[PDB]
Amino acid sequence: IQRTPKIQVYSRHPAENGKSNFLNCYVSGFHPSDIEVDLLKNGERIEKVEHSDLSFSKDWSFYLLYYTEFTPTEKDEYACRVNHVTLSQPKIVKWDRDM
Amino acid sequence: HSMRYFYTAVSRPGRGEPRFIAVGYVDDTQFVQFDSDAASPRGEPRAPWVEQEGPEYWDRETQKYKRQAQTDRVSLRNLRGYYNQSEAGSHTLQRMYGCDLGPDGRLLRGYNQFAYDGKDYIALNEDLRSWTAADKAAQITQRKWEAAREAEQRRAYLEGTCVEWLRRYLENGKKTLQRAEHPKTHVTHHPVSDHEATLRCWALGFYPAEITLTWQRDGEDQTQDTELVETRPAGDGTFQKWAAVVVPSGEEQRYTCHVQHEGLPEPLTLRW
Amino acid sequence: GADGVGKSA
Amino acid sequence: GVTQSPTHLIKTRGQQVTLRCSPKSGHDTVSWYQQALGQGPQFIFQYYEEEERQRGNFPDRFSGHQFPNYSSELNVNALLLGDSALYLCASSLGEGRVDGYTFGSGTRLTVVEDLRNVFPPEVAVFEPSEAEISHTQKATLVCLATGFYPDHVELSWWVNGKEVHSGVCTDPQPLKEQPALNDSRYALSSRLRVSATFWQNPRNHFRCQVQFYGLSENDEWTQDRAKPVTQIVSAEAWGRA
Amino acid sequence: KTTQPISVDSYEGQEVNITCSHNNIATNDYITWYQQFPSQGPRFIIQGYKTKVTNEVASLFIPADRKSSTLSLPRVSLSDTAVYYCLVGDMDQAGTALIFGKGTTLSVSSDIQNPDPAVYQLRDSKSSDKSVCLFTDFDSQTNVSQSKDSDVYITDKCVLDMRSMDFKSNSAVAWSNKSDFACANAFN
Repeated sequence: IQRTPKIQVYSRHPAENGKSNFLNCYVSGFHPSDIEVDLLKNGERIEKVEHSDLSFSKDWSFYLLYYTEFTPTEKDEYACRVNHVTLSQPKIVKWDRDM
Repeated sequence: HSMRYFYTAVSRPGRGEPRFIAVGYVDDTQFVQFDSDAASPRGEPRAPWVEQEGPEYWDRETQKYKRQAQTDRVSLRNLRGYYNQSEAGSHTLQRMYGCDLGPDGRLLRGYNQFAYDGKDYIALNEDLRSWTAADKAAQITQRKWEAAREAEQRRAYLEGTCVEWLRRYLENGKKTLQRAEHPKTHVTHHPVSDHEATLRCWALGFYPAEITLTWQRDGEDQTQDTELVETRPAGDGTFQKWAAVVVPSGEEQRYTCHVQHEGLPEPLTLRW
Repeated sequence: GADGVGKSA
Repeated sequence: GVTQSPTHLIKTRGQQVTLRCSPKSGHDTVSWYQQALGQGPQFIFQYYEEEERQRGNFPDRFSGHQFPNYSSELNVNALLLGDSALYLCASSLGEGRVDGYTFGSGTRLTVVEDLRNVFPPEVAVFEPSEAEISHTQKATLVCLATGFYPDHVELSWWVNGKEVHSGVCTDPQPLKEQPALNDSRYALSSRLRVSATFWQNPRNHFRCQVQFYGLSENDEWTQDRAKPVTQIVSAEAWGRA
Repeated sequence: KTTQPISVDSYEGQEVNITCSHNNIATNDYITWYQQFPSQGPRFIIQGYKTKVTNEVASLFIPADRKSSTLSLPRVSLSDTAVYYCLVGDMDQAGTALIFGKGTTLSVSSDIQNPDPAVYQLRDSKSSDKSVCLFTDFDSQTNVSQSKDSDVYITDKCVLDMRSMDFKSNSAVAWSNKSDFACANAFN
C-alpha cells in the first residue's frame, strides 16, 4: 500500500510582520516512512530545519512536523517542498496566512 | 487517560541494519524517543516529567529498545520469507501497543497490534488471550505465538506494568497532563466574490487534540459545505484547527460557529 | 515504561 | 520438574566438567547458578533460543550450550578448588516470569587437590542403654559415620526393610574430625527413638544405611587401600532382651 | 537489591514474620519469596506487587511505598526449618534474571512438656571397643557447646518426633577415642 501525503503549511502563532514566529509544515497520512521535506524562503531552501520524531496514526499512516524559527515580512513568501515515492514531482505548497 | 507506544522497523537491502524508531505517548504528550541509526543509541526523553527519572530507568528502557530492534530485524526476515518477497525491496513493520485507564477500576482496555507494509497483520484481541490474523501469512505468526504463549506475556505487561507506568506518569506530571487547555477562538472574514465571503472559525492553543468545530446557519447544522482541516500541532504541545464556510454577503451575522473542547465548561457559540 | 520483547514474528 | 545431572561428582584441580540440565515441561529458558557453602545462589548465565542472552560475573572458563529441545549444558574447565559448589538450574518461559522460575535439585560438585583425599565412611550402630529403657520406656539407637570426605553423604534408617522417618534425627551439618584443615574428614551422627517394647523384640531388624557418592569407573586409583567408589555402607542391629 | 536479617529464631506453633528491605525498588519490579530446604533447590512461596497476597502456605505484606516487605508464616512447624530468600525481580520480559541475596535462615524449636535431661552410654552392637555418650530429653533452650578437646567430638542439637506417641525430644551425641574420657564429663 502507498498513500499520498497531506500537506499543511502554517505558523505557530498568528502572523504579525516583524515579530518572531515559527513556520510549520505538517505532513500526514503517507506511506512508506521515507520522505524528504524542505522549507523554502523566497525560492531557496531554508537551512537548519528541524522535524519531530517519526510516529504514525491509527490507520498505520505516518505523520511528521517540520518547523523552523523565522520572522515573517510582508513581501517574503514561504513555502514547503515535499517529495515522496507517491509524488511524480516534488509538491510545492505556499504559505497563506490563512490557507 | 491512555499510554501508547509506536514502533517502526524499516528494512534496507545492502545498506545495513534495518532502522528502528520507537516513540511513547501519554495522551497527546510524547515523552520518549529511540532511534537505532543515531550515533548514541539511547532512550532519549521528550518531556520534563521523565527527565526527573534516574539513570536506572533509562538503562532498562535502552536495553529493551536495543533488543527490540534485534527482534524486529528477525521479524522482517521471517516476514519477507512468508510473503515470498524479494530481498531487494524495502518493507516496513509497525507496532502499536498501549493501555487505557478509566477514572476507577484499573485498566479500561489494552491493545497490541502489528502491521506489515501498511496493512493489518496480526492484532491482539480485547480479551488479551487470542489473536486475529489478516491473511494466511499471519496465521503462521499466530500459531508461533500460540505455542510460545506470547499473548500471556503481553497481558502480564498491559494489565500490570502499563497501568502502573501510566499512573506514575500522571502523578509526576499532573500539572501539565491532567489539566486542560481551553482553545482560543476567533472568526475571520475573507471576501471571494462580489456577494460571497468565507467565515473561518479558528481554534488555537488547546490540549488535548480532540475538538469539535462546526458552523451552523439559523441554529441548524451546516455540514455539507464546511471545509475542515485535520488537527495541526502548533509545536509547543498545543494544537490548531479551523473550519471555513462560504456565505452570501449580508447573511454573515446569521451564521454561528460552535466549539466543543475538554477545557471548556460549556460549548461556546460565537458569531462574527 | 516500554514493554519487554517477546517471540519473534 | 527440572532434571539436573549428575547428582554428585568429584573432580581434581585442573580438570574439566560438563553438567547437564533438562528444563520443566513447558519452559524454554534456562539459567545457571553457583551456590557456595554458606552463601546464596550467584547468577552465571541465561540461555534462550540456543544463545546466551544474559551473563553474570563469571570468567570465560564457564561456557554454556543449549539444544533445540531447550536442554542445556554447563561446560566449566580448569577447575579451581574455589569452584566447589552446588550448581542450580532454573527454568522459565521465554525470559519471562508468568511461568515462574523453577529450580532443580542441584548438582553437587566438589573439586579436590588429589584423589587420595577421598575417603569412604565407616558406619556403626550403638544399641540403646538399659538405663534409658528403664527410665523413659523408649529406646534410642545411635548411628555414627566416621572419616568420610567429601560431604557427599545420605543417611537413612530402615526398620524391617522399610525406611522410617518418624523418630529419626540427623545432624543438619557434619562435624570436622580436625578443624583448620582444608581436607578435613567429616563425621555424621543420627538417632532413631522407638518404643522399648519395640526394641525388646528380636524379630525387629534395625539398620542405619549410609550412601556415599565417590569415585566412578573411569578413575585412576593407585593406593593400596580400598578405592573410594560410590557405595552403600550400613550397620545392622536386632532386638534385645 | 534486597537486604534481610541473617537468621530468625522461633518456636513451634507461632506466627513468624521475616522482614525484607528493598528501598530502591522501581515501578517495573515485582516481589517474590523462595524457600530452600537442605540439599534441595529454591522452592517458590509467594509473589506480589503492592497489595496483600495470601496463598495456602504464607502471606505477603507490602506497604504503600513498596520499600519493604513482610513474609508471614501462620503456624510454623518443625518441617519449616529452611533458608528463605526475598527477591525483587524484573517484571519486563527478556529482562534481568532473578538475582538472589544473602537469605534468612529460619530456626524453629519445640517447647517440650515434661523434660528429663539425662546422659546415657551406648555400646557398639558389633564391638566392645567403641562407645558413645547421648545427651537426651533436655530443654530446647539448652545450648550444647563444642568441647575443644583434640579427639572429643560433640554433635549439635537434633529434634526428633515420634508421631505415634506424640512425643518430641532433643538429643546430642558425644564420643572419643582416648579411653580415658568419662561419660559424665562430656556435656558439662
